[PDB]
Amino acid sequence: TDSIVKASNWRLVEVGRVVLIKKGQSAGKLAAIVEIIDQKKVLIDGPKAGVPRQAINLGQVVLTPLTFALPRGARTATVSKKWAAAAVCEKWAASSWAKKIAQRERRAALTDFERFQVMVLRKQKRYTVKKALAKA
Amino acid sequence: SHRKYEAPRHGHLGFLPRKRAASIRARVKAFPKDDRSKPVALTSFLGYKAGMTTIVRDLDRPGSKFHKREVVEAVTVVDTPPVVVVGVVGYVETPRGLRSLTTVWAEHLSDEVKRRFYKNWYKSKKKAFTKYSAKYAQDGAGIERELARIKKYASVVRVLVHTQIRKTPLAQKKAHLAEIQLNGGSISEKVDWAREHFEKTVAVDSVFEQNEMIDAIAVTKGHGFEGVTHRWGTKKLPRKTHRGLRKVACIGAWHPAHVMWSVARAGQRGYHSRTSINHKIYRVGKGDDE
Amino acid sequence: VEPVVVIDGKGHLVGRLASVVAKQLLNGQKIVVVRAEELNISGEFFRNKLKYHDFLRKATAFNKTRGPFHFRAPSRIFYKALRGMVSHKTARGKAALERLKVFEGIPPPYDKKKRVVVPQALRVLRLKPGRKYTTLGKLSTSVGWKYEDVVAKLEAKRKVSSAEYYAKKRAFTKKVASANATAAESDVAKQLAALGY
Amino acid sequence: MKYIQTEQQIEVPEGVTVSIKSRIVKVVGPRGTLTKNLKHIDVTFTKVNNQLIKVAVHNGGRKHVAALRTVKSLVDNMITGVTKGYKYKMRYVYAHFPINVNIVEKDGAKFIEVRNFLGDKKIRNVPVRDGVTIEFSTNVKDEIVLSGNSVEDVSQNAADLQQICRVRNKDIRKFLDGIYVSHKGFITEDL
Amino acid sequence: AHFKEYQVIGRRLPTESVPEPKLFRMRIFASNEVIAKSRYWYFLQKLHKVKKASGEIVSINQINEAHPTKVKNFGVWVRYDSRSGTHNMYKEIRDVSRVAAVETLYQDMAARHRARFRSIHILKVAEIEKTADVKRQYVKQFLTKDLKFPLPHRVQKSTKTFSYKRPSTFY
RNA sequence: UUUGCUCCACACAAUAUAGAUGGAUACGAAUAAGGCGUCCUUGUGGCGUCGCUGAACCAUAGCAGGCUAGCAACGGUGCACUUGGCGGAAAGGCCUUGGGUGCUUGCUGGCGAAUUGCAAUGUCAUUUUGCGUGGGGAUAAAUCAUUUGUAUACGACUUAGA
RNA sequence: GCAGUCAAGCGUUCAUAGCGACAUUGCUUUUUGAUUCUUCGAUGUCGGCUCUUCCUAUCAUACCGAAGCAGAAUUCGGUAA
RNA sequence: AGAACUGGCGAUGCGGGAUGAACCGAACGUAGAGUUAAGGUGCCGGAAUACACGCUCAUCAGACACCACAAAAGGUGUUAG
Ligand SMILES: [Mg+2]
Ligand SMILES: [Mg+2]
Ligand SMILES: [Mg+2]
Ligand SMILES: [Mg+2]
Ligand SMILES: [Mg+2]
Ligand SMILES: [Mg+2]
Ligand SMILES: [Mg+2]
Ligand SMILES: [Mg+2]
Ligand SMILES: [Mg+2]
Ligand SMILES: [Mg+2]
Ligand SMILES: [Mg+2]
Ligand SMILES: [Mg+2]
Ligand SMILES: [Mg+2]
Ligand SMILES: [Mg+2]
Repeated sequence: TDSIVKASNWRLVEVGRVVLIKKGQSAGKLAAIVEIIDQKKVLIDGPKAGVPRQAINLGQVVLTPLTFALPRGARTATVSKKWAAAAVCEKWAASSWAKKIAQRERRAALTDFERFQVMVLRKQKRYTVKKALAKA
Repeated sequence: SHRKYEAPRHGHLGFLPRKRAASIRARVKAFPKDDRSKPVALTSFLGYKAGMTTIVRDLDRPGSKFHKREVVEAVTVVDTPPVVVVGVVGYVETPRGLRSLTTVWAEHLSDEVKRRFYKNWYKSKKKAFTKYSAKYAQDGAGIERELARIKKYASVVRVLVHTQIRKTPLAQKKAHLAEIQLNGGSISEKVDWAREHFEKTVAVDSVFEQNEMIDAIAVTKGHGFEGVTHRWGTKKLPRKTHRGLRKVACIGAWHPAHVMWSVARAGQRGYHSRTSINHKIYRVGKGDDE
Repeated sequence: VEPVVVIDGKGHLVGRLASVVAKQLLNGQKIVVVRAEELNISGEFFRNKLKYHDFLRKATAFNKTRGPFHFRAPSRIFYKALRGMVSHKTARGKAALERLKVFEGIPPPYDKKKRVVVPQALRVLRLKPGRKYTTLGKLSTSVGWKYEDVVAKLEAKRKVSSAEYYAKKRAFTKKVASANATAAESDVAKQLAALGY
Repeated sequence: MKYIQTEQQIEVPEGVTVSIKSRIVKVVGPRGTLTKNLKHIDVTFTKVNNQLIKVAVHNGGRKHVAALRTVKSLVDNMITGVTKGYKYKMRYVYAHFPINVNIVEKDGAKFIEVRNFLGDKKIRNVPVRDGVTIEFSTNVKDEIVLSGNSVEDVSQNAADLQQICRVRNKDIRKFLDGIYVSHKGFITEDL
Repeated sequence: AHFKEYQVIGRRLPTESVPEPKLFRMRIFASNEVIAKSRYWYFLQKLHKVKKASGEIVSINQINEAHPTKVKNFGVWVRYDSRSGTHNMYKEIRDVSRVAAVETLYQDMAARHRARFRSIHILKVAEIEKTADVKRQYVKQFLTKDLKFPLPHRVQKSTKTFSYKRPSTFY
């Protein structure tokens, strides 16, 4: 038989790692790690979302599971080209993290008539679901 | 400034307060540890102190200079008529300690034990355990389910017993009732033993045997209000002491500005509960025996 | 938001939990705390044992029965830490304190209720990895609490019953998830998804 | 200085299976099985190619990276203890009174009994931990051999036997009596 | 505070004996222009025979970082005063601008040597343009090829006092 | 001791409130790791997926929630019962069988609401007690005084007395 | 009064087993001074006797480390009230 | 114990230093609203369990001027030179 060691791998910080900016002027946009400055801060660039190239503390961002290929210290035009080629915007939008964020925004943007409508629709769907929970 | 000459403290600070005991029957604060391999047995017994006498016995101490020689010894005699089992109680263990869960009594209680539940027995309708006896005399319904509750729960089982005070020469007629722990077998075996022994008597030779070390738990003889000289054993003050000499001269320093709890003072002497250990049984005598 | 909030004290730092709880009780929330024997104090066990012996030597010199009372149970240790943070000698403080109950284990009123945690007092979120910490049940047993084993046995029985409950709850949850997954992709579900639900 | 990454390597021989969930390490070899809890030390393990295991620490200080090499040594001690085993030889040293060492059975608990140490009437008993076997070696005078898979158990049992024979109220530079561990090695040495 | 770098150019006051004095220039890290001019006069009084009353300031200009989004390695030479003496130190800081490098320098000096702003002199700060001229390990470890590291034990900050599940520190 | 005591139902009063105003919505353990799903050779297993907070989930429309008609399903829920269990840590609660009865906003109709006048908590909760009905249930002790001396300054204690 | 640091020397030989000069840093408030803040419309003033409690800078007793510790005896030190 | 200049207490409350004649802030008619000083914002207790870079683990930690003390000498503890 063979040795079994639980890998337990998680979300490295490196050049090309996509981060979601947690707070500040951007606050909710995606940027790409361009260079590592030290243990606590990195140089990022978010040119497709309008995030300027900047040095930022890693406590201000969340590392995402997405990674694409960048050379270290690449400039903004290069970051834009590699970002669009790797197509990480819709790769981000397909994840349930981004879906949860969009769902939260939609629920907050609902109106009073719309909340009434979701009540009525939820009652109808509940009737169907509880009817179906009597055959199994 | 320091005490000029050292002397040990007068009296023991662990037997405090020197107050009267709450009851005349001293409490058994601890029972022997159980192991569930020996048969079911009572861990204690009740009796009445009758008096003292002397014995002569040949000493067997290999190395003493009174080895194989007669010694006279003081002994005390405890009159122990056989005790009557009326009741069992179970105890569950809680994060706040042991808690009694229920008590199951025997069907018939004697007059001498039911005099214990009265302050004025001569003017009474004697209504005690009448509805409990009515709870009996079915098939088993109200008694067997409470015994089953004791089986299902109740990590500790104790048996309620009472003395046969009418068999003693005392003028009391009101029996003493106590809880005695059982230390053999499982919980079901303990409660089966108790049920089988309701309304039945247990003799002292079923519990104790010869050459056995036992403990005596009792309330000591009372002496009322006592001065410090005999209550604590302090030194008598010299003869030319104004305002009395059976006292403690200095009951504390200036600071702290309070009399201390450790200073000897006048108060009640005797009628304290005590547990004296390691008393060897020299004879388990039989009453039906010249 | 709730009438009574039940806090599982396991993994919580004593002082940070006590500060949060004192502020809640003064603001008017009823709080019950369970499993006080699993509370944590930062620092080594020997350090906290020495601290308790330092507390234990302080007593009224002329009469020990009126001195500071040294309570040994983990619930009462937490209660001492919390009464220090409440102005307990006023009527307001007394009312704020009687809005509180602290237990070892989870007793049967609260074993069927929802337990929450306080993240600003959680050990795994507050202490640096590597820092040593003390368990309150062990400290209480070393200083004289007599009921560590009976609480552990009762907790084991409770955990067995709770696992039996949770298996049934998980099976029912998977049936409900199957039912509304089959009842998805309908016109009502698509309308709800458009509206954000 | 906060070294950002340090790592050590554990080599796994052919008959050896290492299973590491969270930080509970189990090693299975020809001589048996061994287990160890390492939840106190805060490292990460990674299997490379079924014969190599890296153990690493990220953003560690001086004490943390010291503990990393300690955990590597502990794990490969477990591996070599389940392959080759461990064997500690102790010798009896006495001037006048011969030390009598035997194995007795109190409640079937396998004790080592030491009598006549410096001519005293006290009988010293040291218990035997499980997994430790004791043989009194022939063709070498006054030699006891403790063997096992756990080096910690074998060395602690040998240390207990050494510490039970300490001389009191005497100059120990002159009264050199005791039972002293003289060799530490493996059961399958020079394999 | 948040530092800005200024060039300050000053001179002695012109006399009839000597018109056109020699125009000394300094580079000062300071929070504002008032502090920048004060520090200019402090250092010029350490160097030449002049003071504020006998001199004047002909120019003060903020110097911006030329490439404020390029990661640089800076060597910093510092003079500072301990409780017992005066010492020279060489440190090196990986950062994106000179002003950020001197800010973390002042933070590091206060943290490690309890040295306050009044006790520190910045001798010079200079870009180390070539690697392997970087000589400190605490910055040299960030210059290896294809550097990547994780961030274990994420502590997620809650907005509510009560949470309804045990948190996770996965990342 | 002139019909007293207790319990149950509602009838009316008084009494207050440390502070209802949709729901305290139940695994355990780890955190340098887990949850859920699925598969197998059932393991410290393989594969997939989730987290990045409860900003959730459930509930939620109708005179403070009325009166009626129908369609579609045989569901959901309240109430008084009823069957079988389980729960002793402070169990006093949790689950389940069967029938009855009410409602249903799952869907479509008909009638009503005003005038509290442009807001006024606009009164809907639960705690204790008393007094009446009508329907069950059960028929004691303690103290003083006398007495004892295993007790005792006095109280208190411990005994006895149809 | 009690405790340190340095180490020229003593200790046959060897600074530091045990000591330790010339210096120098402290602690304590059980000495005695210095001061005069409190009490002169009064806080009973020496010592002993009695009794309680506290401190530790430990004389004995418990377990230990060191020696110019062979044994015996002793000396230095630690945890210890 | 005794001088010099100034500012204070005495003769003075108020906010702060827990507490206090003298320190810090600020001097006072009776009220309302706003902003602050000195000092603070885990809870007692009004106010960020704010943000940021480091340092420290103490079997006597440390925690804020006056101020309610600690030194010489040491330590491959750890940190930076
Ligand atoms: Mg004296
Ligand atoms: Mg003395
Ligand atoms: Mg006289
Ligand atoms: Mg005087
Ligand atoms: Mg005077
Ligand atoms: Mg006077
Ligand atoms: Mg007077
Ligand atoms: Mg006086
Ligand atoms: Mg007087
Ligand atoms: Mg000492
Ligand atoms: Mg005057
Ligand atoms: Mg003033
Ligand atoms: Mg506040
Ligand atoms: Mg150092």
